[PDB]
Amino acid sequence: FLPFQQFGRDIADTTDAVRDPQTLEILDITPCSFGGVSVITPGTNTSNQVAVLYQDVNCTEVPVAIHADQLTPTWRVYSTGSNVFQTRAGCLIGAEHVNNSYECDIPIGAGICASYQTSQSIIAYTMSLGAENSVAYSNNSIAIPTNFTISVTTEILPVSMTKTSVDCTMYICGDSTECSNLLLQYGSFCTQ
Amino acid sequence: LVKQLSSNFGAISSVLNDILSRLCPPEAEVQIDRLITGRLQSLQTYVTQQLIRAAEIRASANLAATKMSECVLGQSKRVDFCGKGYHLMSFPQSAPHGVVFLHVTYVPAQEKNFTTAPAICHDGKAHFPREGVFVSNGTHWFVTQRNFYEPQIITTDNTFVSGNCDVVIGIVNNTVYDP
Amino acid sequence: AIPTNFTISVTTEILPVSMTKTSVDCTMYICGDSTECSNLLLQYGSFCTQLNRALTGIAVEQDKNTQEVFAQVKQIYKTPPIKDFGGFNFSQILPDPSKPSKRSFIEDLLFNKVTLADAGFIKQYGDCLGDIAARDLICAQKFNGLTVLPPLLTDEMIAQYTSALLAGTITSGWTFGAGAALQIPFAMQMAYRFNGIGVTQNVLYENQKLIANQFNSAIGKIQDSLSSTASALGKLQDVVNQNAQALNTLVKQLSSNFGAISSVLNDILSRLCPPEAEVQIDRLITGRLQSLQTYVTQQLIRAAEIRASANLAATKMSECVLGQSKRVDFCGKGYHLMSFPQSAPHGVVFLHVTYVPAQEKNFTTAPAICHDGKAHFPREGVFVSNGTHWFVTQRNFYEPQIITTDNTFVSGNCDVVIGIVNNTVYDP
Ligand SMILES: *[C@@H]1O[C@H](CO)[C@@H](O[C@@H]2O[C@H](CO)[C@@H](O)[C@H](O)[C@H]2NC(C)=O)[C@H](O)[C@H]1NC(C)=O
Ligand SMILES: *[C@@H]1O[C@H](CO)[C@@H](O[C@@H]2O[C@H](CO)[C@@H](O)[C@H](O)[C@H]2NC(C)=O)[C@H](O)[C@H]1NC(C)=O
Ligand SMILES: *[C@@H]1O[C@H](CO)[C@@H](O[C@@H]2O[C@H](CO)[C@@H](O)[C@H](O)[C@H]2NC(C)=O)[C@H](O)[C@H]1NC(C)=O
Ligand SMILES: *[C@@H]1O[C@H](CO)[C@@H](O[C@@H]2O[C@H](CO)[C@@H](O)[C@H](O)[C@H]2NC(C)=O)[C@H](O)[C@H]1NC(C)=O
Ligand SMILES: *[C@@H]1O[C@H](CO)[C@@H](O[C@@H]2O[C@H](CO)[C@@H](O)[C@H](O)[C@H]2NC(C)=O)[C@H](O)[C@H]1NC(C)=O
Ligand SMILES: *[C@@H]1O[C@H](CO)[C@@H](O)[C@H](O)[C@H]1NC(C)=O
Ligand SMILES: *[C@@H]1O[C@H](CO)[C@@H](O)[C@H](O)[C@H]1NC(C)=O
Ligand SMILES: *[C@@H]1O[C@H](CO)[C@@H](O)[C@H](O)[C@H]1NC(C)=O
Ligand SMILES: *[C@@H]1O[C@H](CO)[C@@H](O)[C@H](O)[C@H]1NC(C)=O
Ligand SMILES: *[C@@H]1O[C@H](CO)[C@@H](O)[C@H](O)[C@H]1NC(C)=O
Ligand SMILES: *[C@@H]1O[C@H](CO)[C@@H](O)[C@H](O)[C@H]1NC(C)=O
Ligand SMILES: *[C@@H]1O[C@H](CO)[C@@H](O)[C@H](O)[C@H]1NC(C)=O
Ligand SMILES: *[C@@H]1O[C@H](CO)[C@@H](O)[C@H](O)[C@H]1NC(C)=O
Repeated sequence: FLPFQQFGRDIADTTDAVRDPQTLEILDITPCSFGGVSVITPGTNTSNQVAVLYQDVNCTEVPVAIHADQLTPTWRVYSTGSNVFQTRAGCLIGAEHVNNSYECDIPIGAGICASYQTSQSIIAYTMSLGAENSVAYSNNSIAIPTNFTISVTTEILPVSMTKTSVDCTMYICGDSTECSNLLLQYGSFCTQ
Repeated sequence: LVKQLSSNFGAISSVLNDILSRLCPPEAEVQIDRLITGRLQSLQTYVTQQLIRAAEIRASANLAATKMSECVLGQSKRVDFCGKGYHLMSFPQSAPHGVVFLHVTYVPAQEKNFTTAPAICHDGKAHFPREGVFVSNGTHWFVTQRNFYEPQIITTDNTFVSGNCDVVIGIVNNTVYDP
Repeated sequence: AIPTNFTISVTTEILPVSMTKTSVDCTMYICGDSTECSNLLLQYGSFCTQLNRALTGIAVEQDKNTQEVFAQVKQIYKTPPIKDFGGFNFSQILPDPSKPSKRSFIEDLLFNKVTLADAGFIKQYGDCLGDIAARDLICAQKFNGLTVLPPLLTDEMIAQYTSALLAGTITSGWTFGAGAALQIPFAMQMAYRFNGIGVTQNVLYENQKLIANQFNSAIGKIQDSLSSTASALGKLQDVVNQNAQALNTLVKQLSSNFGAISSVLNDILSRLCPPEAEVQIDRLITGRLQSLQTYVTQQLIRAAEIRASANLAATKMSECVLGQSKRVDFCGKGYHLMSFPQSAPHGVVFLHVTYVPAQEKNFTTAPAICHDGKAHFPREGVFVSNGTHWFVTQRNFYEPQIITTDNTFVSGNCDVVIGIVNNTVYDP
C-alpha cells in the first residue's frame, strides 16, 4: 500500500483487504459462507437419509472451509465421518463409496452418480456407460441376421402450451382508477 | 406470479388500498411507483420465460410436423429420426398439449457368423454381387441380401462382371452356374 | 460432361454442444453474507428461487444435450487388437493406449488448441487463499456466489463413447445403430456406401489402395491444418469467451452505484440508518437483481442456441455416423460417405469424408437409341458417345459398356422421343 492509500479493492470494487490501524499489516477479507452445498437425496415418502457434496474442497480441509466448529451438531455429523469420499467434483459425505458400476440414478458430477439401495443406505459410484462389448472383426468374416423382430417405440413431443392472457390493470392495480392513472405514465408496456 | 403480489418491493405494504388509505399523493406515489415497477418487472420476467418456452415448443412442434410428414405420410430414411431401427411406419396419437408417435421399426434379431469375400473368379473374370453380398457356409458360395439371411445360387443374373480377378483383394475361386 | 477421376476429401464440421454449468447464489452476490440485506431481500419473494430454478434447468439441459449427442449406443465397443482395414489407417482418430487418457491424437490437438480459461475444474479454498498476488478472476467470482459446476460426463468418458462409436462404425457399418452390432470388412462397408451414392462397388476394388492412400493422406493434412490455425475452432472458443465475458461483466456490475451513494452495502449500513438507508439498499438490490435477470436471460438465449446446435449434432451423428446421409451438404460438401466424431471442450467435431468428382471430359450424348424402330432407354446411367461408338455409363464416373438388351429397356418407338439417334443394340 502507498502511504496515502488506506483500502484496497478487487474487480468488484468491494473491499478486498484492510490495513489494520493499530498494527500496520494488511489482512484480506473472505466471506464466511464460501463454498456451495448440494444435497443428494432420495425422494421423500421413501427415506429421510441424505448426503452432502461440498464442491471444490479437499476432504482434509472441509471443516475449516465450511466452518464446522460453528455449525450445529446435525451439520457436524455430515462435516466429517467414515463415509467421506473424494471426487473430482468435491467431497461427498453421507454416502458409502461402491466399486460396482451402475446406471446413473441421481447425477452428482464428474462421472459420479448415486442411488438409494437396500444394506439400507445411499450409495455413490462411478456410472456404468453400458455393458462393455467387443466386436469379432476380421477381414473375411460377416455376421448376417437370420431372424428379426418388429418393435414399437413411443416418441412423445410437446406441441402447444396453455394460451395464457393477462390484464395488467387487475394484476398491478386491481380495479383502482388512481393506480391506473399513475400507470398510464408508463405508456405502452402493457400493450406490448 | 400471484405470489409476487405479496411482495413489498421495499414498500410499507403490498396492498395498494392500504397505502392509499394511509398515505397521500406527494409521497404515496413513490410507494405506488415501487409496487408498479416491481409487479411490472414480474410480468416482464414471466412473459420473457413464456417466450423462451414458446420458442422451445415451436421447435418441438416443427420437429413433430416433420416426423408426421416423413414417417406417417411416408417412410423416413433418416436413421433414428423415427425411433431406433430401420423405420417402417409411425402412428400418431393425440395428447394434452402434445403428440405421441408409435414408431414401428424393423430390428435384426438372431444372427450367425459366416465367411465372405468381395468377388468371385470364374474364368479369370471377376464377378461382383449385383445386390447383396457373397457368403459361404464352408461348402457353397451364395448371394444374399445384407439385412436378412436368404442365400441363392450364384448366376450371371445375380452378379455382374467388371475387369478381372487379378486386381481385387479378397476374391476367391469358385464357379458361376450358367443357365 | 462426365467425371473420369475423383477424389476423397475430408472436411471438419465443428459444433458446440454444451456450456459451462453456471450456478448463482443470490445472497452472496447481492448482499454478501449480511443478514439485514437478506431480510430486506425476502420482501422481494421468489425472484431468486426462480433464477436458481432457471439455471438448474440450464445445467440439466446441457447434461442432457451431451448425453443424447454421444450416448446413442448402449454397448461400449472397442477396436480389435488387429488393425487390418484394407490399407485404411485409423491411428490418429482411435485412442492411444500409451497416452494416459483415451483421447486420440487429433483430440489431443483439439484440446491443446482451444484454451479453457477456468483454471481447470478444481480450485480449492487454499488455492485461492494462496493466490493473493494475482487476484484470480475465478476466485473473485467464487467469493460472490458465482460457481461453475462440473459436467456430469468427464472427457475420459466422452472419449470412451466416441471410441465405441468409431468401433461400431468401422467394424459394423450402420448395423450397430439399427439394433445389434454386426461385423463387416471395411472395404465392404465402402462397397455399400459407394452403392449408396449411385456408384458401382467394382471401381473401388479396382483402385482400393489408391483410395485408402488418399484417405490416409487427407487425414494427415487435417493433422497438419489443425496444428497451426487457431481460428478453425473459433466456434467453440467464442462460446467459452462469451460465458466468461458475461461473468466478468456481472462481477463488474457490483461496482455500480445505481444512483446510490456507494456500491458497498456495509458502507451504507455503517453510515446510514434504516428509514432512509433502506432506500439506497433497495436501489442496490434492484440494480443487482436486474443484472442477474439480464445474465440469466442471455444464458437462456444461448442455451436455446446450444440445444439447437446439439440437436443438429445428434442428427448428424445418427444420419452420418450410424448411417449414410442422402441429404445434400448436410454432412459436408460432396456425396457423403462417412463421418467420424471427435470430442472437444463443450463441443464436437465431425470429420466428414466425402466423394468429389475430380477430372472430367466432354462427351456427346442422347436420351435414347433407335434399333429397329423401337426406342431403347438406359436402365441405368446414360448413353454416351466418343464419336464412333455408343456406350452406357453411370452418371458420376466414366465407365462405358457395350449397349445390350440387359443394359437398356424398350418403351414405345423412336418416332416420339426428342434427341434419339440411330445405332445398334448387340443381342447376346
Ligand atoms: C425367427 O425368430 C422368431 C422370433 O423372433 C421365431 O418366432 C418364434 O418361433 C418359436 C419357435 O418356432 C415359436 O415358439 C414362437 O411362438 C415364435 N414367435 C411368435 C411371436 O410366435 C421364428 O420361428 C424364427 N424362425 C426361424 C426359421 O427360426
Ligand atoms: C485361383 O485359380 C487360379 C487359376 O487356376 C489360380 O491361378 C494359378 O495360381 C498358381 C499358383 O501357384 C499359378 O502357378 C498359376 O500360374 C496360376 N494360373 C492362372 C491362370 O492364374 C489361383 O492361384 C487360384 N487362387 C486360389 C486362392 O485358389
Ligand atoms: C485418377 O486421378 C487420380 C488423382 O485424383 C490419379 O492418382 C494419381 O496418379 C498419378 C499418375 O498415375 C500419380 O503420380 C499420383 O501419385 C496418383 N495419386 C496418388 C494420391 O497416389 C489416378 O492415377 C488417376 N487415374 C487415371 C486412370 O487417370
Ligand atoms: C499409420 O500411419 C503412421 C504414420 O503416422 C504409420 O507410421 C507410424 O507413424 C507414427 C507417427 O508418425 C510413429 O510413431 C510410428 O512409429 C509409425 N509406425 C511405424 C510402424 O513405423 C503407421 O505405421 C500407419 N499404420 C499402419 C498400420 O501401417
Ligand atoms: C434413322 O434411321 C431411320 C430408318 O432408316 C430413318 O428413317 C428414314 O428417314 C428417311 C429420311 O429421309 C426417310 O426417307 C425414310 O422414309 C425413313 N424410314 C423409316 C423406316 O423411318 C431416320 O431418318 C434415321 N435418322 C437419323 C437421324 O439418322
Ligand atoms: C407415497 O406414499 C403413499 C402412502 O404412504 C403411497 O401410496 C405412494 O405410492 C407413495 N408414493 C411413492 C412415489 O412412493
Ligand atoms: C488435497 O487435494 C489434493 C488433490 O486435489 C490431494 O492430492 C491431497 O492429498 C489433498 N490433501 C491432503 C492433505 O491429502
Ligand atoms: C462369432 O464369432 C465370435 C468370435 O469368434 C464369437 O464370439 C461369436 O459368438 C460368434 N457368433 C456366432 C453367431 O457364431
Ligand atoms: C452348405 O450349403 C449346401 C447347399 O446345398 C449344403 O449342401 C451343405 O450341407 C451346407 N453345409 C453346411 C456346413 O451348412
Ligand atoms: C485376411 O487376414 C489374414 C490374417 O488375419 C491373412 O492371412 C489374409 O491374407 C487376409 N486376406 C487377404 C485376402 O489377404
Ligand atoms: C468442354 O467444352 C467447353 C466449351 O467448348 C470448354 O470450355 C471446356 O474446356 C471443355 N472441357 C473439356 C474437358 O474438354
Ligand atoms: C471410341 O471407342 C472405341 C471402342 O472400341 C474405340 O475403338 C475408338 O478408337 C474410340 N474413339 C475415340 C475417338 O476415342
Ligand atoms: C440441338 O440444338 C441444335 C442447335 O443448337 C439443333 O440443330 C439440334 O436439332 C438440336 N437437337 C435436336 C435433337 O433437335
